Amino acid sequence: DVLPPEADSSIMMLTSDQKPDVMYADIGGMDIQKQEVREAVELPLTHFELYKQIGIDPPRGVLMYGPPG
Amino acid sequence: EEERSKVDDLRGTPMSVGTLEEIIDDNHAIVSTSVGSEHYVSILSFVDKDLLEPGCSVLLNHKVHAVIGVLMDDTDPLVTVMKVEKAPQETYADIGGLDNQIQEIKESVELPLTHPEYYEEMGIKPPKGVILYGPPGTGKTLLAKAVANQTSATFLRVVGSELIQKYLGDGPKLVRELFRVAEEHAPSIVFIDEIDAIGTKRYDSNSGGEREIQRTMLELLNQLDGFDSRGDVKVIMATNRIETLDPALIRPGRIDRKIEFPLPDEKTKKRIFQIHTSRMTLADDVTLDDLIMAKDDLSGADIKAICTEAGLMALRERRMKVTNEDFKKSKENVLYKKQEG
Amino acid sequence: LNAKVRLLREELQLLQEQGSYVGEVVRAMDKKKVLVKVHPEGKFVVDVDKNIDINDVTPNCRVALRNDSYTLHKILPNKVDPLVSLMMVEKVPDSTYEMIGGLDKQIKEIKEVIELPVKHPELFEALGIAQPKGVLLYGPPGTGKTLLARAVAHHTDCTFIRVSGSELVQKFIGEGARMVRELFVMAREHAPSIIFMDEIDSIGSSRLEGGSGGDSEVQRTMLELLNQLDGFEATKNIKVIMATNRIDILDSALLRPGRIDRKIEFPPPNEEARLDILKIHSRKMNLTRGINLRKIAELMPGASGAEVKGVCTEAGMYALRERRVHVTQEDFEMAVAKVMQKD
Amino acid sequence: APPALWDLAADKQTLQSEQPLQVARCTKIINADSEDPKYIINVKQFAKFVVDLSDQVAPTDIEEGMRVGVDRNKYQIHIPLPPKIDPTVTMMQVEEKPDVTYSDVGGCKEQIEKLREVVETPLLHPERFVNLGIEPPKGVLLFGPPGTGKTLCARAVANRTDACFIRVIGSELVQKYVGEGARMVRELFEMARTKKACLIFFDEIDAIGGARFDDGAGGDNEVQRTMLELINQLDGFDPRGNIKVLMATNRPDTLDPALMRPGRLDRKIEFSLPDLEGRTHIFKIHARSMSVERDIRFELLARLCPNSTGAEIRSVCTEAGMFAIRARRKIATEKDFLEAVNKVIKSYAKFSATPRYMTYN
Amino acid sequence: GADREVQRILLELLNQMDGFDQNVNVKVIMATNRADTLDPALLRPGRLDRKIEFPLPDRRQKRLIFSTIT
Ligand SMILES: Nc1ncnc2c1ncn2[C@@H]1O[C@H](COP(=O)(O)OP(=O)(O)OP(=O)(O)O)[C@@H](O)[C@H]1O
Ligand SMILES: Nc1ncnc2c1ncn2[C@@H]1O[C@H](COP(=O)(O)OP(=O)(O)O)[C@@H](O)[C@H]1O
Ligand SMILES: Nc1ncnc2c1ncn2[C@@H]1O[C@H](COP(=O)(O)OP(=O)(O)O)[C@@H](O)[C@H]1O
Repeated sequence: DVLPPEADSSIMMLTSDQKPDVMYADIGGMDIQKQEVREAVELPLTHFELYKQIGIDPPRGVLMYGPPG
Repeated sequence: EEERSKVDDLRGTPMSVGTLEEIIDDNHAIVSTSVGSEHYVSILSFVDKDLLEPGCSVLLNHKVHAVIGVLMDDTDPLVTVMKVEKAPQETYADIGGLDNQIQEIKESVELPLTHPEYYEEMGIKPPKGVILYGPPGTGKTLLAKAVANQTSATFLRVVGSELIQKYLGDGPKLVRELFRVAEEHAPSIVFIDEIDAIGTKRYDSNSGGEREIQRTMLELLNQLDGFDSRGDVKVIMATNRIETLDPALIRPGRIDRKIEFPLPDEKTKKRIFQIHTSRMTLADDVTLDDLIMAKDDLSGADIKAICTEAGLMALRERRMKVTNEDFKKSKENVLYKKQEG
Repeated sequence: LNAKVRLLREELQLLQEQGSYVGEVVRAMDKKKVLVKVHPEGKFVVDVDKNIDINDVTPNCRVALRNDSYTLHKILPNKVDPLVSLMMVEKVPDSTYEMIGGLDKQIKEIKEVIELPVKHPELFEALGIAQPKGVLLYGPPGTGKTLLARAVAHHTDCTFIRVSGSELVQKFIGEGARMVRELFVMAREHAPSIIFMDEIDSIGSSRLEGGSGGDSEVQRTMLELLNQLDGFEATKNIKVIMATNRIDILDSALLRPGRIDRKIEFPPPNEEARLDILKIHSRKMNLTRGINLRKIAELMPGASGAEVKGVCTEAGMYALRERRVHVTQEDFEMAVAKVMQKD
Repeated sequence: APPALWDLAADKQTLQSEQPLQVARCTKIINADSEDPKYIINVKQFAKFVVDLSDQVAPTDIEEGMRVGVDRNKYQIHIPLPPKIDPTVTMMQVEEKPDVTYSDVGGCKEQIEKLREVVETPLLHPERFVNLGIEPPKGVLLFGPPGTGKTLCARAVANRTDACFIRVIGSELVQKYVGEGARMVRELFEMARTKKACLIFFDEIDAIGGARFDDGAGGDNEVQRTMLELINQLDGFDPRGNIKVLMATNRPDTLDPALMRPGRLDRKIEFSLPDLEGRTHIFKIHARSMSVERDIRFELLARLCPNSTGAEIRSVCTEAGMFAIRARRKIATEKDFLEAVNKVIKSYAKFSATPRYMTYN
Repeated sequence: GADREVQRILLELLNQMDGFDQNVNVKVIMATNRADTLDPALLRPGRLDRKIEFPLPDRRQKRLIFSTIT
């Protein structure tokens, strides 16, 4: 047989039922970088269909930089 | 006969590929294979035990790390950078005007090897190589010389600073492999050209340093100097700029021979244009005079390049024969090209 | 069927103590033995194998390694180039001549340089003329200098290679050396072949000190490569392509004393180029025809080629957030504003 | 094939000898000796074992860090094995065979006399100094213009009588991945202390002895730790070394190894460089070659070419027969080749070379 | 060179990051304190296509951060 799957090995997934810390209402600075995070994260997460409809392919690759702060 | 059906069983069927670490006079040789496996193997078979030497491939029979024989296997990248071949089509007769320039170095490469009688009977023997140089961007113009030397004997070309200071050295050890492998294939010739080791500035990747490039050039000298290698491997050196080259090179070698590359004269320029246009069909109105007079200090591949673009636009008109008008405007692309840059 | 369940028992017994290995032949030997290198283990050398033949076994091949005699059970497919064309396959798409526009003059002027030595070359000597060693592309980025490379090599079918390449092409190819002779060994294995210079065109790298030698040893890479091609080796069709802007146009042509290269310009974007290539990028997104492409391309003075991509895609963004399945002109103009904000 | 026939026919006795002592895998150094019988041992297998030895070995033959043979199953010490070294680099430096004997010297006498009696006389006749002792100096130094460096070394190779000596080039010390050349120089000193009165020579020391430092970041730090480490090996009281040393370079700088030498080392001698009549001796040893027309006057030629060392005038005696071959003449008159002489020293002195004083001055 | 095998692992999971396509699914987000030494194969188009740069806080971000922390 093989892994069920997926029974690992390591990591693991979750730890996010005891987390996260506080909501996004904390920081109010960005409002733009958070909108690129918005459209690049949870707009594709809710809709895989509207992209194929409009005919633009959403990437999964996300890279952040600029620290500090 | 029976020995072939005997030793195979002992060494058969599987056997590990081992590496000889060092030799003990017992006939037991300390060996090494992945990983950290030392041992004593006394065998009298297939050996050749003298010529093995440490750092070489010895067979290892699984019972137990026994050596039934040795296999020398290369390959190696540097053996691949030597040939092949070209046995190039370009004779020194395909270039002109340097007959006096060449005739000496032509001797010094063919004075030994081919036609040794005068050379060996004379008891003189200067087979230390040569040195070349010439402006402004020639030197492969002197690979039109060495391209005739590529038509005889044995040869390897290693040129450019890039192959020296590339990554963190290890200094000359690439130059060491070159020298020793060209000694293994001796007789041979090693052609160096455009030594920018001091002329280049930036260290490739993360590397240092200027003095370690100077000390790897230094060991290039000592390995060429040298203590103590009579092997030949003759050395031909060339460059654009003789200024940055240090005199530490010249007294060991090449002390006797170095040539200067002049720029061509009227009859040499005309000669070269005739050489390149020998193949190409040209229109009846093509004239070389206005060409060699209008141009200033052009070598072979310059006017050869104007032949190349003349045939390029001749193919834009799909004519097998180049017209002098399209030769003067197509020329004007290189004329303006050197006037634009 | 009753015999197969018994077969699994006996077969289990032969694979139980040692199963069977997976070998890799580094070289074959004259005594019918074959030098085999296992990944976790050291190198071996092992013999016939009456079912296997020596002429069927060439060095650098994955071979099922028998466990008992340590011999080869099967021949299996290996992968050599897929790291070459992998490192390159992530770099650049295929990009046929339908993906490019405005370069018709320049693809027409490169088609002789690349397409002559591939199909015609006997007419080189019919004209008596030498073969082009390479080509360069100089122009403000801009895009298309990279697309045209794998466009010409895509329609020529000759294998496409971009130069270093990091980091890991020094891994797969060779060990340590000048290394352009080992890359040139791959280019000899697969011929005809295209070598592109990727990319080292930068303002980074505009200091004329670090980029001087740091690039000038890729310029020296192609240089001594041109010593290889020009002076010796064999035969043709292995060619080099440049992508630069300025400086090292003057420093390379300072190292190219009229010799040797084919000069081909790379243009800045034009308004009609923005028209038709703007339609080329706009064909892939559900949209409305109400857009005027004249004024929406004239809204982009200067800019670049990938500017068209950012305009069309980043317009599609307001279309997807707007919930419209098809877009409108006003949105493509909003994306014109977006890409002109950084200007 | 006959030698390989008898070569392969000894495997029948070899396989009987193959059963015993084969277990010698692997070589292993001990760490401590727990008690009289028991020794704790580390092997490059990376497992570590406390065990006795094969009783044919005397238990008093073992020292700490001693590579010793093993019977792998019992792990007992099989046989003590002397060598713990060496990577192929040092044996690559280990030198053999002579060449270029004494008379090949170009007339330098005081130099060759001092650098001769400093090595031969203590090594040839050791009892002499032990009688008059006192002591002969540790080491020497050579330098100057290239002509002639490193060639008198070849003479030391020729006149070398019995115990071999190890040549060491300058660049093989410096390597990347720092700490390699240190192990190198140390282990070659241990070798020379095994080789009983064997000698060492160093060329291109000016590459590895660059002194002293820069601001930062270094820079000399690897160079420093290697050279200062060399002097560190030189400053331990033992022996040191009964192995002499030899130092030949271009430029006398740098000062740190040059201020570390005069304490241990001595006998710094400088070239010299052609004498007026000294050049006629190179013309004599090099006159044995080819053929000399009996009219040829050497001193004229020698006084006409100052600052030529022996190499430039060796290329003079060379271009003699060269233009003699180009003229097909079997012998070359002094007036025949002197055109190629003023041509080689004039034309070849025009562009470059001979600022070697200036290199070290 | 074991870590050269883990950047070969970066290329492995890179090929797998081409394997998530098409559609369902993953979101690969990433950040770094210095992005200079990042080898471009990742960032180069086709795999990681989104370059986000945190700006230094400005007058808007100043007042908003003052209000939210206070
Ligand atoms: N005084 C001399 N006597 C004999 N031969 C000489 C003399 N001067 C020069 N030569 C010859 O000239 C050649 C070149 O000298 P050599 O290369 O040995 O010096 P070098 O090695 O360049 O010195 P360095 O090691 O400082 O660079 C030698 O082969 C030698 O035979
Ligand atoms: N005077 C000439 N006669 C014939 N051929 C020439 C001449 N000058 C140059 N060539 C050809 O052009 C090339 C010149 O090489 P070049 O680029 O000038 O030197 P480098 O590449 O060393 O800077 C040579 O390969 C040679 O075949
Ligand atoms: N002439 C052009 N007009 C508009 N867009 C272009 C043009 N050429 C290329 N592009 C776009 O640019 C992208 C990549 O361009 P590339 O050739 O990599 O440019 P660069 O070499 O500057 O990176 C392609 O996906 C293509 O859609």
